[PDB]
Amino acid sequence: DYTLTREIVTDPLNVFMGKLNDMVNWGRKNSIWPYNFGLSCCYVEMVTSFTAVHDVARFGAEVLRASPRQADLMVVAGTCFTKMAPVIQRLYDQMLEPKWVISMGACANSGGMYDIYSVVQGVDKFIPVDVYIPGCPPRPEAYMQALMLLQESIGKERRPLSWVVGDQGVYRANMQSERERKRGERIAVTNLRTPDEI
Amino acid sequence: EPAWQTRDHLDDPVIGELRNRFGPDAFTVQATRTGVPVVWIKREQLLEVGDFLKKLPKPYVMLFDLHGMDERLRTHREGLPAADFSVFYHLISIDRNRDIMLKVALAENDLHVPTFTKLFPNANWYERETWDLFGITFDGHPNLRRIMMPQTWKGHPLRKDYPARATEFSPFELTKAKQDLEMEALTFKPEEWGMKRGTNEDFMFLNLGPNHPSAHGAFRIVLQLDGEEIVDCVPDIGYHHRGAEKMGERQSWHSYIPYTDRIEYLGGCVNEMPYVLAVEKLAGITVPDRVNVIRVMLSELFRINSHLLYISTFIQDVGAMTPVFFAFTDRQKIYDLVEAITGFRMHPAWFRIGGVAHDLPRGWDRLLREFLDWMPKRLASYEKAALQNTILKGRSQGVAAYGAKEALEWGTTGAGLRATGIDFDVRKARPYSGYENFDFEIPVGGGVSDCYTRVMLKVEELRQSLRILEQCLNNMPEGPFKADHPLTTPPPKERTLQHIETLITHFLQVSWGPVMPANESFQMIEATKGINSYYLTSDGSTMSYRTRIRTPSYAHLQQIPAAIRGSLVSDLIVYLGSIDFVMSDVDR
Amino acid sequence: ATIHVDGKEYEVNGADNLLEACLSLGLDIPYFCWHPALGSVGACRQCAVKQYQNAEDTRGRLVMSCMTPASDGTFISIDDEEAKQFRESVVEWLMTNHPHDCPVCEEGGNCHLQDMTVMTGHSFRRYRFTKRTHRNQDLGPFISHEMNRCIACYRCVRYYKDYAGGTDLGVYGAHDNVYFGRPEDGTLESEFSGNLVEICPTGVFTDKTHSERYNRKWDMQFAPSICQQCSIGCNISPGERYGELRRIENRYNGTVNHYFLCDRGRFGYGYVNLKDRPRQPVQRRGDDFITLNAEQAMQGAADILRQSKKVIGIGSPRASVESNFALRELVGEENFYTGIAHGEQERLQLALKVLREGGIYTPALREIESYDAVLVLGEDVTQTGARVALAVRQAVKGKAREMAAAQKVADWQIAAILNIGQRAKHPLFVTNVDDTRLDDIAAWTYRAPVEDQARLGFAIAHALDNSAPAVDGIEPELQSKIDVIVQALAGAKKPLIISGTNAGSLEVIQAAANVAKALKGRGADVGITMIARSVNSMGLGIMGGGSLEEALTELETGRADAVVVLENDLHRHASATRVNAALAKAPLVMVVDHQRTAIMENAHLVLSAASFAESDGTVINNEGRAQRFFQVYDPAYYDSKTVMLESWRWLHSLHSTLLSREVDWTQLDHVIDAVVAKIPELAGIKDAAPDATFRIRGQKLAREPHRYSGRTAMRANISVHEPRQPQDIDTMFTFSMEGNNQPTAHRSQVPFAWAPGWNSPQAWNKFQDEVGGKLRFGDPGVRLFETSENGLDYFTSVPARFQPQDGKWRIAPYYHLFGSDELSQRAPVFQSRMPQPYIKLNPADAAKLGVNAGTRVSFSYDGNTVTLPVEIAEGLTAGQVGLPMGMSGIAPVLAGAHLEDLKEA
Ligand code: SF4
Ligand code: SF4
Ligand code: SF4
Ligand code: SF4
Ligand code: FES
Ligand SMILES: [Ca+2]
Repeated sequence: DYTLTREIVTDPLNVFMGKLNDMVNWGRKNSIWPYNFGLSCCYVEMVTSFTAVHDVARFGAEVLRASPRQADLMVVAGTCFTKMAPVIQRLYDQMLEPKWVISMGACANSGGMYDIYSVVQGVDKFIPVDVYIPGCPPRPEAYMQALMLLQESIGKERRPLSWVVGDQGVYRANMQSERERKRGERIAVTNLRTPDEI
Repeated sequence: EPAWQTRDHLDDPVIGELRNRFGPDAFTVQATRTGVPVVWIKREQLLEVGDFLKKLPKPYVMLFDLHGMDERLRTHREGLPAADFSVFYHLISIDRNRDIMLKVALAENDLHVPTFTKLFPNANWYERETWDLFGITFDGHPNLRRIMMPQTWKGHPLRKDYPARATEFSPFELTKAKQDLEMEALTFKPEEWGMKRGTNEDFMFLNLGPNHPSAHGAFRIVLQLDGEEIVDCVPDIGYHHRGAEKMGERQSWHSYIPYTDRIEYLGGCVNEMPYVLAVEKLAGITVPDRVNVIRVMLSELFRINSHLLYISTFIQDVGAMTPVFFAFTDRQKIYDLVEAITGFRMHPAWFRIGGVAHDLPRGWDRLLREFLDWMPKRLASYEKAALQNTILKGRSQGVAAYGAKEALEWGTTGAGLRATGIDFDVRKARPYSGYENFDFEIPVGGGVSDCYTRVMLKVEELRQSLRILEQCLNNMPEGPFKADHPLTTPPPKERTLQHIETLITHFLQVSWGPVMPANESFQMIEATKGINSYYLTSDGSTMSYRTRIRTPSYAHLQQIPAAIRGSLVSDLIVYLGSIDFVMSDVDR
Repeated sequence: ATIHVDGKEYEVNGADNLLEACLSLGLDIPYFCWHPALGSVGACRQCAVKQYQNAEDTRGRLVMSCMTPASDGTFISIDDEEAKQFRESVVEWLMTNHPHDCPVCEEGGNCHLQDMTVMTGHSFRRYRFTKRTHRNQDLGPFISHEMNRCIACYRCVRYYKDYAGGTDLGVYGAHDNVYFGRPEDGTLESEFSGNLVEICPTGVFTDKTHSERYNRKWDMQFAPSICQQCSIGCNISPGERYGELRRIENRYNGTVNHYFLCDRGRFGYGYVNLKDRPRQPVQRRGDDFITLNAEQAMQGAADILRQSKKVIGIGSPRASVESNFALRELVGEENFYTGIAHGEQERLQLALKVLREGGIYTPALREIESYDAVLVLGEDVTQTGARVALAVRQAVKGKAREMAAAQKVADWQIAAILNIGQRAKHPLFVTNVDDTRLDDIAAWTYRAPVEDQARLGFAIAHALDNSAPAVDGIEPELQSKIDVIVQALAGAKKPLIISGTNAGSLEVIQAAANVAKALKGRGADVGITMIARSVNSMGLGIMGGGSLEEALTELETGRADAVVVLENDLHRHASATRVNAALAKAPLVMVVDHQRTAIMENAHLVLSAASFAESDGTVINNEGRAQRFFQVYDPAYYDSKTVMLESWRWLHSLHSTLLSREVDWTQLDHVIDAVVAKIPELAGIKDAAPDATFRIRGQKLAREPHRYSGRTAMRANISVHEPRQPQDIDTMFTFSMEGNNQPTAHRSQVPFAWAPGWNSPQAWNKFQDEVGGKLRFGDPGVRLFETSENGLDYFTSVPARFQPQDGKWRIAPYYHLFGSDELSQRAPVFQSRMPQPYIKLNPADAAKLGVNAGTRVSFSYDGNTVTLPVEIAEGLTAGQVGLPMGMSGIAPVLAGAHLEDLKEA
C-alpha cells in the first residue's frame, strides 16, 4: 500500500530497475544529513545526540550542513513560534528533493504545553512531517530511534531515478503504526521496578 | 517572625527619606510579602522620586525590573490607590543591600507614563515590553515599538481581556508574512529601528539571523557597518516568545511548575526554585531543612550542567570543537543523577509547593560520589586544553569590556557584574533556601568584564558549586521531604492513599487548585546565567493573578549594543558566545 | 446594627444571625447544618466564633454564629486561635468515620464537606480506629443513596419534612448510628426530592441520572437557561460534557426559584440526549429520506414555498418568542396560527387578560411565600406548577412565623418558630376534581367538577361583595363551607388566588378573577397567580394568532397548500386522525423541530431545529416575566456533520431566501429588535439580558470553569488537530473558559457558581448581595407588564351545576408531574417514574358498570376505541371519568370533553 504525491495506490514494482530502486533507497537512507536548525530545548537534546556519548555519527547523520541546500532532512526541534514560522517555511522551501521532516518534541508535534497566542500548534500546519517524536524533550536515543524509523520509511518508498525517464510522482509507503506493532509486547508488561531505588 | 510575614517596611530608612523629601501625603506604603518596601508614587512625581533615589548617599543604582499589571479584575485591592493599570519599577541599591518597588497607578483612558530611560537605560527594552504587552505609552521614549510580538499585531496580549489560547491557523497569514520576510531586506528603513543617517552612504546593514548555528536560540541583530566596524546595532528579539506570564494566569499554582522549567531550559530546578519559594511565601510555608538541602543540591547540579555547556559552547565558538564531546559526557553523568532523582533529564518538574515530588531514591549518594570524583580531572583537562590556550586568550581577552558603572546602569547581573569587581550574589547578600549553612566563596573580577574574565569566573563558580555539592553529600538531615502545612501541594502520597482528609486535600489541590490568599510575593535568586526573579500577585484564587518573571538575559541582550559599539563582527560573535544567554530566557 | 469582626467594624442587619451577616460581608465561616432557606438549628457545631462581652476583653467565649443574633455593638472573632482549633476539631470529628470515597463519589469537586475540610486546614489524620458503616437504600430512579458519607447535619430531614412537606424521609437510630432515609426501600414520593442533591453537603444523596453519565463540575460547560417543562420558568444551569446534556443544576434567582427546582425540571432533561433526534435537514422524495445541508434545504424550501399560493404557519408554546415571531414573519401575521386548540387559546387569553388588565398585582414565585391566605381554584398546582405549591407551603407556614415573631423570637430560630406555631397555619382552600398533594396542609379541599368549583368561586365572590353575581342552588353544608372560606379570606391581610388553564374550564378562571376583584374592592392586598401549561404559553398568548382548528380548516379546504409546523407535535391540541388527514391533504408539510414527532412521517421537509440546550431565546413565564435562555454547547463541535440551528435562525433564513433568494442566517439581537419593534406588547424582552456586545471589563462571560480539562484530547479520537473554538455571535457568553465568572462582576446572568474555596452550591452565597436574598446586581428577567390602573368587570357567566347525563362521561383531567409535560415523557429515566395509564372511576359508577379495580374498559373518543385499566377514585364525583392528561394517546385537550360508550372490553 502506497500514497502518491505529484491518492492511495499499490506497489508498481523486469528486475533491474527494482534493484536500482533498492540501491537508491539504500544510499539515501544510509546517508542522511540533518539541517542544523536551532529552535528550542529539543535542539539541545539533538546536539546532545550529536556528541560522543550517543554517537549519531554511526548512522551517517553527523555532517550537519549549515545550508539547507546540502541537507536532506529537516529536524524541527523546538516550538513553532508565529514569528519563526515564516523562517521555518522558507528554510523548508530552500531544501531540495528528496526532503524529509522529523518533528522532535511535543511543541513541534502539536504545540505541546504551549497552547498560547504566539505559538503555532504544530509544524504540520504548514509543512508535511514524516516522523513524529513525542517527548518534552525526547531523549537523544529517541531521536536516533526516529532516525531509524525514517530509515525504514525511506527504504521501501519509490522515487524516480531520473527526471527524463519514468513516472515523476513520489510514492510513500503506508507503514504499520508503531502503536499497533508494539501493542503486542507493551500490554504484556506486568511488573516494573519500584521508584524508591536508583 | 517568619520570613513570609506581611510587612509594610515602614522602618526602612528609604521611607523616612522619602517622607522628609516629598512629604507624608506624597505616596502610599503597601504591605506585601515581597520583602521589599512597595511605595505607590503619583505619576507626576515619578521622575523626581527616581532622581532622589539616584542621588542618595547610598543610592539605588540599578533598575532591576520595570513592567505593568492589569488591575481591572483584581477584587482585593484594600489599601491601594484606584488603578485600572499599574506600572512597577523595582530598583536595587547594592550599597544598602536593599530594594524598593515604586508603583504608578494609571486610569484606563490615560495610559501614559513619563519614560524612565533618562535615569536608567534598561528602561528602553523594559518600557518597550510594557507597551507591547499592556498598551501603556511612555512619553519621551526614543522608539516605542513592539519587542515581543511582530509590528503587525493587533491588541496587547498581557491584558486581561485578551484570549490566552492559540487562534486558528491560516496559511494566508503565513504566506503574506513570507512576503514581508522577503521584502524586509529591500524595504529596510533604519528610522523604524531607531537608527539614524542610514545609507554619507558609507554604512551597510547586516542581518545575522533568524537562525544561528548555536544552542543559545534564534534571533536577529541588524548592524550598521563601516567596512568591518560596527557603529550602531539593535537586536531583534521576540522570536522565542511563549507567553509564559499569560500561561501563569491560566494555570493553577501547582500546574504552572513545568512552565517555570522552560524559562531557562539549561536551568531546570534553578528556574523552579524562585517560583516555588514565592508560592510558599504566599502560602505561609516554612519548608524543613532536608527540603532546603535537596533543593540546593539539585540547583547546584543544574548550575554545573549549565556552566559546562556554556564553557563548551564558548570554546566551540572560538574554534576548538573537541572538548564539547567530553563535557557532554560529563553532562550525561549529571543527567544520570538527575534521572535517578527526579525521573527526567532537562525539565524535572520536581519541586513542589512545600517540598519535592518524591523522597530521594535509595542510592543517590553513590551516584553523587562518583560524579564528584569524576568532575575535577575533567575540569582541569578542559582548562589546559582550551582556556589556557593563547589563541583563545587572544580571541577573548579585551573583547567587549565594560566597568562597574556600565554593569550597574544596564542591570547586568551574574558573571559580568562580579567581573566588574562588584561582589553581589543573592546566595550571600539575600540568602535563600538555607544557603547560609554552606561554606562557599563568591568569585569576583578585577574591575573590567572581558569575555575571558567572565569565562574564568564561571569556571570558579563551577568549582564553588562542586564544593556546595560536597557539603550537600556529606551533611544531609534525615526527615520530611514535604512541609507540615495544609497548603503543601500535593500532600504526601501514602497519607493520600490511606487517609480521607489527606485524600480530600489532594483532590481539591490537584483539581481546582490550592487557594493562595490575596497577597503579593517576590523571590529573587541567583540563576545559572545571572539573577532570576518571580513576582507573583494573587487575588485569592487558585491561579496567579499576575506572574512576572525577571530574567538576566534580557538585560545582557540590551547591554549588547552599548558594549560592542566600535568593534568588529568577530568580536560580536565572541561576545555572544561569552554572555551565557538563552533566547527562551530573553523572550519567555 | 454595629458589629466588630477581628477588630474591623461592620454595619449589618440586626434581625440576622451572625453567620449569614458575616457571610454577606464576604467573611468566611465554615458551616454545615445551616441553610439560608431553612434557618438555624445549631446541629453541626461548625460555625463557632469567639464572642467578647465588650471592646476590652481577652478571654471571650466560643459562641455559635448561626445561633447568635448580630445585635448592635457585637464583638466577635473568626480567626481566633481557639475558634480555629475548635472548627478544625469539628471537621476532624466529622472525618473520623468518613469513607475513603472521594474518587468514586459523585460529590467530588462539588462537595461542601471537602471545601470545609480544606478551608479549616485539616489534612492530618491521627485517628487510628475503625469507621462506622451503613447499608444503603434504593430511593427511586432519581436519587442515589450512600449513607456512609453522612455527617449528620440534619439538612435533608429539615428540608424534606419541615420545608417541602414530605412524609417519607426521616432520621432514625441513635448516638452515632443516626440513619437518614426512608423507613423502607422505595421511591421518594415528594415532587421536590431532587433538591436533596444540593441540600446535602456530602454525597449521600446524588443525582442518579447525572451519575449514569458522570463528569465532574470543572469538566462541565454551563449556561444560564430557563427550565422548559412548565410555565413557572425556574432558572437553571444546564451542564454539558462530550456533546450531551449531562446535568441540570439549580441556578439562583432571588425573585423566582431561589434554591429549589422540582423533579420534572431537574430530571426531565433526558429528551435532549435522545438518539432519534434530527441532526441534519431531511427532504422526503418519494420513499427516500435524503439529507441536505443548511443552504440546499433553505433553497429548496424557499423555491417550493415560492411556488405555493398560501403558506400558513403553526407555532407552539414550546418554542421561544423569537421562533414564533420568525414563523409569523415568514408566513405573515394573518396566516400565523397558534398551535393550541380554540378552547385552550380562549382560556389562555382570558388568563392573560386577567393578569395584565385585571388591576390585581400578580406576584413572583418568591413573593408567594408572604401571603396570609391561599385559595386555589381548579388548578392541580403540585402536578402542573409544583414550585408554586412549594411556595404555597411556605406561605401556609407564615402563620407560625407570625406567631413566633409576636413573642420576640428571631426569624432564623426555626425550631422555636415551629415549636410556638405547633399546628396553626394560614388558611389554604384547594378545589379540584379529586384530592391534591396540598391536602395535608389545606384548611379545606373541595372535590367537585369544574362547573361546581366555578360555582363555589362565584359564590365566594358574591359573599365577599354583593355586587358580584350570585349562585342559586347551594346546599346548606356547602354554604357553611363557603362562609368559612369567606371569613378566612376577608380577615387575611394578603390573600392570594391561584388558578390556571389546566382545569379545562373558562368559568374557573372567571370565578377566580371575580374573587380577586371582590377582595380588591374591600381594600385587601390581594394577589392573583395564573398557571399556564408550557414554557412559553404566555408568550404565544401575548403574540396571539389563530387557533389550530382554523389552521386545520384552511388545510382541509385547500386554501393553504403549504404548512410550516414549528416545534409542535399537533396531537396534544387536536385529534390525531384530523391532523393526519389535513397534513396528508397538504402538498407541502415542513416541520421545524428538535424531537422526532409523529407528524414527520408525512412531512415533505424536516428542519433539525435546536432544543433549549443548543439554542438561545426568550420565554415568558406564568407571571409575565421575560427571561432569556442561552446556548449551552455547540452541537457541531463534536459531530461536524450535524447541522442543527436555532428555530428563529432557520425561519429568518427561510424568509430571506424566499424574499431576496439569498441566505442570511441572523444575529439574535436582530430578531430581538424585530420583536420589540413590531410587537409593542413584547417590547420588554429587550431588557431580559444584555446584547452580544456586553462585556465585563472588556472580556466575555465564561461558560465553563477555568480548570476545564481535556482540551487537546476530548476530540482527538476524531482528529488529532484541535478545531476552532466555537464562536458565539448571538450572546455575550463564550464557548470557553476565557471569560469572566467573578462573583463581583456587574452582571445578572450567572452560568454557574464558583468561588475559590467554595466549590459546592454554597458559592451562591458569594454570588449574592446578602445571603438568602437577591443577586448582587439584581435578578435576571423583566416583567412584561405592570399592574393595571383599573380592573375588569364581574363575570356574570355563572355556570349551572354538573348534571351526570346517561351514556356520557365527563373527562376529569388528572395531571402528573411525571407524564403530563410533552418533552419530559421522552426522557427514558421518566418511564420508571411515570404511573401506569389508568382510568379513574367513581365507586358508584364502577359498580353500575360492573367493573372492579384493575379491569380493562374500552372507550371511543373521536371514533378511536382505546382500553385502559380501572382505578377506583373515592373523591371523584359520579358521572365523571378521570383521565391522565398528557400521557400516550390521551391529549391534554380532552379535559372537559364527553366520553361515549365507556364499556368493559
Ligand atoms: S517540546 Fe518541551 S523540550 Fe521540546 S522545545 Fe517544547 S518545551 Fe522545549
Ligand atoms: S461526600 Fe465529599 S468528602 Fe465524602 S467521599 Fe464524597 S466528595 Fe469525598
Ligand atoms: S444525609 Fe446529607 S443532608 Fe442529611 S444529615 Fe447527612 S450530610 Fe446532612
Ligand atoms: S416548577 Fe416548572 S419551571 Fe420550575 S423546575 Fe418544575 S417544571 Fe421546571
Ligand atoms: S452552622 Fe451553626 S452549628 Fe451548624
Ligand atoms: Ca447560538
